[PDB]
Amino acid sequence: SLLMWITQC
Amino acid sequence: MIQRTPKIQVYSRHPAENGKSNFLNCYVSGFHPSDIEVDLLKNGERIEKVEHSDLSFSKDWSFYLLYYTEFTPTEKDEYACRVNHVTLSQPKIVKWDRDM
Amino acid sequence: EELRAAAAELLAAAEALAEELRRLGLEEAAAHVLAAARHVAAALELIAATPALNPELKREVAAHLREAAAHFEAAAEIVAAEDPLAGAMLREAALAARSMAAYVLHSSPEEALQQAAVFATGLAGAMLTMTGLVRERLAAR
Amino acid sequence: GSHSMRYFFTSVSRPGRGEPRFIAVGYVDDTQFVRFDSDAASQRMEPRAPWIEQEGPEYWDGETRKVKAHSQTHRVDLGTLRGYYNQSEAGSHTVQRMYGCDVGSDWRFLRGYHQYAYDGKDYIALKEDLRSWTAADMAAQTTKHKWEAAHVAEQLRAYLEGTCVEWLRRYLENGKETLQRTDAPKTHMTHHAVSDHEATLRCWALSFYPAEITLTWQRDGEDQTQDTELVETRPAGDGTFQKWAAVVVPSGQEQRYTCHVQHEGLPKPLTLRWEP
Repeated sequence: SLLMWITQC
Repeated sequence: MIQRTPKIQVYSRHPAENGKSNFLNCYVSGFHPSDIEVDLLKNGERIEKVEHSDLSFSKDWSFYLLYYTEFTPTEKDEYACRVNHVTLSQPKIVKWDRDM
Repeated sequence: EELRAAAAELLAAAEALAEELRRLGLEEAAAHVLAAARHVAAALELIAATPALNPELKREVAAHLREAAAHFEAAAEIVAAEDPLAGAMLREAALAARSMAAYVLHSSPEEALQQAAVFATGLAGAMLTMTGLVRERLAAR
Repeated sequence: GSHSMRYFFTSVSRPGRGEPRFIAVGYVDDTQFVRFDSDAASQRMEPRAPWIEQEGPEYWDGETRKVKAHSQTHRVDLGTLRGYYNQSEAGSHTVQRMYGCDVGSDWRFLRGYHQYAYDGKDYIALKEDLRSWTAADMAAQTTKHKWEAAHVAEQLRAYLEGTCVEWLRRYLENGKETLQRTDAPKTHMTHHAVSDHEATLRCWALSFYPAEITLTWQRDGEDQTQDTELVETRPAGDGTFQKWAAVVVPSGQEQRYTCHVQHEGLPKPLTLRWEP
């Protein structure tokens, strides 16, 4: 799968 | 802004035997800017349909694309691939070779 | 998502996860998943229904998110024996909840308005995937 | 014998023509299994490989939902990075993200990584220790401090340690017929001559699935690399790869030249000698 929650650079 | 020039290659999935259908591949790997106009060519005229692979950058942050189209080689046909890119001043046309 | 409930489908998706999870293993795993879901839903409702915020409210949202993360991690401990990737997804969800709370503190409310939606979106997708995975393990039995 | 899963994300800003476009791809070893494109008929994670289609609709809904979250994140990322770098909105800038995990023959964790770049130069990378962000510029330092304050490194540890590895093991076990293959290269050799005083010899490898191959043309002595025109590995489109390594010898009619093919499919490094 993918990373669930991705932060905003 | 950093930029890189395409490294253009033209070949076939299977070894070139006349009368056997093969896929012409134009594979490019320079691509630091995504924007691009690459067109395959047979006898100086563009093939009607092309199918482009998805943009996948390597660890060098340089993309690579693969345009594969079905064709049938002939004794007198010179397939080619034209590439127009931001870094290229003029479109670069590379000609198919049976033994590249 | 700008309205009062940013994403209320997390509660329904976790209810589906609980019902498809009650058939296998003990029910306290479903209890932990549903409790974490209700804490996340309460936190999303509290941050979403904002006057645009009070630092104490920030602290309360952190408390709900961290408690939901603890529920998720305990569920991960008591589920990882069967379907290990489901337990790994639960651990990732718990760490995502903790990191979301840590963001909530260290972020402007206008900056966190979108990130609450993003966290709810990711957690709902992970819950749906986990539901499918535990469902196929139920089918294989 | 090692395997890997990787995800590549490319968000390209389009000033004036609309919102920036997004391309997401996923690889296991060297086979693509999921794709995305913002300018698509159905904005979903369409499968490519046959072994990924066994997953139910819930998995595809989750993947589409997560990719939409990533797309919103990357649009905001273009905006904020343009804010940091003080660049005019007329120009076009291409955010690029990589992350994935590698496993060995034991299918246990070996190395996870997460890299992020603004324009070619790597912007923020994640070290092998999975703790601290390698940052290059001042804006990279600012975002590094923001992510360390936000405790993002721990979530990526928890992902690339357990979730990525377990998903990869599931992918290999589900699709062992396609991924666990190792095709030996159907090598051969071709000859050509120019001006009848100098001749080009080419060692060809046509079909092999693992992309890592080592073609070494050399003389009777070892390590003759300066005279080799070696082309990078060429995907044939069927999953197999090709490579041709050539030299241009002055003598002609020579049995002194050798080709060595080292690959996982070959139990022993295969030696090709020119056939008159």
